[PDB]
Amino acid sequence: KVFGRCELAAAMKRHGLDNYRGYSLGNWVCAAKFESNFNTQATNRNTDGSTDYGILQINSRWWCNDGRTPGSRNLCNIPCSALLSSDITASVNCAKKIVSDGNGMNAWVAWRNRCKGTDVQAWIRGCRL
Repeated sequence: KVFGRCELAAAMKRHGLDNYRGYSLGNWVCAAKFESNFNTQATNRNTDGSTDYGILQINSRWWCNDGRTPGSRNLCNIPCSALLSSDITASVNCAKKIVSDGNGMNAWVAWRNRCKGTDVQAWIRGCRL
C-alpha cells in the first residue's frame, strides 16, 4: 500500500508515534517518505546480505527474521514479511523499539541525511490531525 502524506501522518499519530521519545510526527513522516516513498512493500538488499523492509526500511540483521540473514537477530520477534503489510502496526511497534535503542532516529540514515535539522513540521502541514 502506498500511503498519502496526511493519511500516513494520521495512522502514525493513532499508533502513538507523535512525540515518541521526543520525536515529533513530522520526523516520522519525513523518514518514511525518503526511506520507502510511503510504500509498505518496499525492500532493499544491502551489501552485507541483510535486507531492509517496509515503510521504515527495518533491517533483517537485527530486527526481523527473513530466513536468509545468517547470524542475525530478531529483536522485534517478527517475520520481516510482516513489515510489508498495509497495516503499519508491526512496523510501528518495531520502530519504537529501534528508536529507544540508543542512537534515536539516527538509526535511519535517510532521516539523518534528509530530515534531521530540517523543518520537518512541513510534512504534516495542511493535514487534519
